[PDB]
Amino acid sequence: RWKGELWDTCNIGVPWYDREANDAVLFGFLTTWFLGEFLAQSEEKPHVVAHFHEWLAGVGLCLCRARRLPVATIFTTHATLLGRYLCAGAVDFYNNLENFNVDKEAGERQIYHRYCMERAAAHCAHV
Amino acid sequence: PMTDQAFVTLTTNDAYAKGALVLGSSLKQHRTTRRLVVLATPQVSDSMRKVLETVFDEVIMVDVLDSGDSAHLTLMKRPELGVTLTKLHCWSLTQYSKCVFMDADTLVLANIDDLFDREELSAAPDPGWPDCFNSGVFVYQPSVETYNQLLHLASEQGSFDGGDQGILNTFFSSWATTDIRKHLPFIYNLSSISIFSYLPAFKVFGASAKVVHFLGRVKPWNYTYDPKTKSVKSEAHDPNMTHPEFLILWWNIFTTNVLPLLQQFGL
Amino acid sequence: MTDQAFVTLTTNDAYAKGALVLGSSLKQHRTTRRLVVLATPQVSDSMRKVLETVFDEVIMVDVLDSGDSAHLTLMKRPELGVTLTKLHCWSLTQYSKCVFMDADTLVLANIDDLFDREELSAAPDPGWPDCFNSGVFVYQPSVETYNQLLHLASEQGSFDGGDQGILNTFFSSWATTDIRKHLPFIYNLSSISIFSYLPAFKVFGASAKVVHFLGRVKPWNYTYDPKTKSVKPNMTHPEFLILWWNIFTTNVLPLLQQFGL
Amino acid sequence: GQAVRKQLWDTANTVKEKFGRKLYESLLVGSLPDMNKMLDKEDFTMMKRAIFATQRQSFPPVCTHNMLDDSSDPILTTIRRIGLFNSSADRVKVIFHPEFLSSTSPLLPVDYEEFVRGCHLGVFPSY
Amino acid sequence: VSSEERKERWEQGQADYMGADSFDNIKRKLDTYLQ
Repeated sequence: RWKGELWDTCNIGVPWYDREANDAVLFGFLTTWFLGEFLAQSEEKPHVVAHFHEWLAGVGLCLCRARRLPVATIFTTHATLLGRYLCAGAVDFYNNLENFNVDKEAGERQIYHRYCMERAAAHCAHV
Repeated sequence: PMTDQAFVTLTTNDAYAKGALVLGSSLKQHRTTRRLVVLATPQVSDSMRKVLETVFDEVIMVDVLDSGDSAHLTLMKRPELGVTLTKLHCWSLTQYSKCVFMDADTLVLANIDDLFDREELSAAPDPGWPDCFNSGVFVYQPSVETYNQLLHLASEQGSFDGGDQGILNTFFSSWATTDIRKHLPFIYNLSSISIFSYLPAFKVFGASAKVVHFLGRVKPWNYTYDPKTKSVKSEAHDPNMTHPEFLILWWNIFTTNVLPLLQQFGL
Repeated sequence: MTDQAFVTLTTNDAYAKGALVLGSSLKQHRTTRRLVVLATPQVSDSMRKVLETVFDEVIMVDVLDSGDSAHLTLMKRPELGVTLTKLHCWSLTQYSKCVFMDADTLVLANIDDLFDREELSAAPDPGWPDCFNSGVFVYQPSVETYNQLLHLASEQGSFDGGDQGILNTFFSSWATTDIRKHLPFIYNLSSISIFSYLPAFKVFGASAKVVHFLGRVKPWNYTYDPKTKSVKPNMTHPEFLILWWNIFTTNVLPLLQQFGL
Repeated sequence: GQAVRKQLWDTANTVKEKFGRKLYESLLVGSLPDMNKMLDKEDFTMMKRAIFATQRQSFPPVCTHNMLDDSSDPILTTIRRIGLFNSSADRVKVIFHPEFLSSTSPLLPVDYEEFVRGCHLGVFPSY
Repeated sequence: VSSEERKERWEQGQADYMGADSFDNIKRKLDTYLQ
């Protein structure tokens, strides 16, 4: 239902095995619901600012912008998900930054869903 | 989010990895809030240990042959207890304040996060001697002290059954008499031999089963599953197959949520 | 201790030999309590006279008699004759507390300790360890309790189809309420548990206080050779059965020949 | 158990000292301490953790020492049979210390004479 | 096509990273909603 909705909205799916992503979809959907409900039930505040501070909170940002809710969304990546795996995992992560096909690398590490969520949140955020 | 608490399980080979994969999946299906930490011996292949790495949060590695291992000296005294000493490393997991250990030949049928309510060595009355605790499912609390005491007992007096159940029963003898809250309902660790040996009770209290424990020589992974018929290789009477759901629910979970993970990682 | 009794049920001459051995074993371990068999009409007159040499009271119970309290229930549940007979143990209101013991049990040490425990304190059953093996149970006689048990017998009967089933349904509190109501399995050591999990009988077998011969072959049925106290099964320790046969030969055959047979 | 007692005592000391300072400071100004304001948020967390450590549903053990041979022990077998399992309901609590009381020992670090002096009564039904 | 089937593909962990499930395709769905 929540996961189902996410697929229709953001064309993104989360594997059954991942706990963190599964937990994030629950968290994200609930946060989107909470703030949307707050705005609807309260007198409309044109300014409400939601600051998402990690990749797994970013599911909420994806949904918020997609549901066309008026709350301003800031998404902050305290670390790049692909970056951690690519460093050490690859021989020369830093210099070949531009060269790397991110999609291929992300898929190869079975981390693709998490990457897609992080990238989606980045694109989604106004700032 | 409950980073403090875990279900633990032990895989000593690839065979018992398939068991752990099913157990782990079943805990996920019934939506545990708690981390599933397996323990793998060196014997589990690299390819299998990536699958166990996907489903289970932390595949903490316990090897009792390495001379750096805490149990290695004990193993040299008791070379027959390798598996047991590996299992007892569950007590070393001091990153967790409380855990539920579950053997890899168990399967979860409903949410059992309420097991975490129970305190140290709360385990189901064992079928057979009902004064011993089936060490298949036991709430327990990690501790270096407890672990060292268990190793001491292993060296000094060993185990009556030469197994985890014996070493744990001797150390936690208090369970039998001290408190009834430490007794877990049999439905939390339902040995199938109970469904076979005493079918009438199962008929009445079986519906409420929360965990099934596949006992006997022929483990769930060993069976043959024809998905087209959805029917397991039917032997002559086998305790597991007294109930054609508990094992069917093992095989289905495997096929649905593991063969995919297995194929991806090359098994 | 006129107030307290071990009770036991004999439904035939076969289970009279069992009761004779149980009774003898309680005497050997010097109980201060009364020994009170319950006998169905089926026990021969000559066997009742043997029973009188061991038991303080031989109390006749006939559920086929229309005067019997359980007779109406029997007509509803004709398959539960034995069970309804056993449940008459609760009618023995002359006693404030009793230990019921099936006639296929044998006492290995003094168990007047059982009288410490309260109503329905019974050993966990091998197999479903949430049901109380009704081989050995401490109970307090009561007409009310008895009538409630008959009601349950009529309404739902027994899941097991035996006394264990109906007692378990009524005294469901046992599994969870109190750990004092869990008798140590030593007080009711079903041999099957020794056989199934022998490693444990080895370490905690020595302390056995009561052995319960739950098997296809009953202790009286087993073949016995007095020459070396030998027997021709779940009876992994044949020692317990040897102690049955010896007690029989020493302290019953005399009381047997004396009154017939 | 002994460690938790130590922790609670140490915590009570820390809170006590802080109360001491705040009381002394409050008295110096000429005002009776405003009781609610005496305890800071920092201590409320320390004390909350302390009361979390105390929480147990399991009865305290009947012996103080882990016994190398437990099942054989006559005292323990009898305690179990007698029914004294230190249950909440029980008015009689049995604590078996199988080592000669010593200054070196962490628990009850009193020698035999001092322990004897502390007890109300000594029961020696010698045969 | 294989649309709903694609959710299932993600569910069992096997996604078409190179092709249909590429972020660019996801980006187009995201693009439906402007900044």
